[PDB]
Amino acid sequence: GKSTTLFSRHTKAIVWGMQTRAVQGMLDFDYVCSRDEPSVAAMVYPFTGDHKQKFYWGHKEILIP
Amino acid sequence: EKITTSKKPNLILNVDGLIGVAFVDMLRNCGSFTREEADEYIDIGALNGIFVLGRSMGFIGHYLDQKRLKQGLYRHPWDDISYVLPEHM
Repeated sequence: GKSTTLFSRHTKAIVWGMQTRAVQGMLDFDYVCSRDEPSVAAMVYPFTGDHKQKFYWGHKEILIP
Repeated sequence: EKITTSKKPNLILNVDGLIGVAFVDMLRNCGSFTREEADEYIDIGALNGIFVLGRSMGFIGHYLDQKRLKQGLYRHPWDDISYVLPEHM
């Protein structure tokens, strides 16, 4: 079954790839739309191990694996 | 120190000052050193060695931390350098 409500205010994603600029823009969008959590939970890049990237939730800094 | 803190409020003995004076105090003021043995260890530089063997712990701690947080290469971006090369040599 194909859904009819694709996105929501609780939609969580995994972005595939090293796209710090675009995921920075997406977390910027999650902040400016007054959301509670980031839309991005994790990133998947096969050429690098598991670490944490720092991001801006407004002024505060968070870590995304 | 009592004289200098009247000049400015900050002006306190550093820990890099206090270990120097307290270690010369230890050397030439406890036993076991004459004043040509205690002053020879100061003229040679055995007070460099205290700071070096201390700061090796913090350096290896920084090394293990930078490996464990798994950070890649640092590059020092070009808006911190301000190249000042001559005109045409």
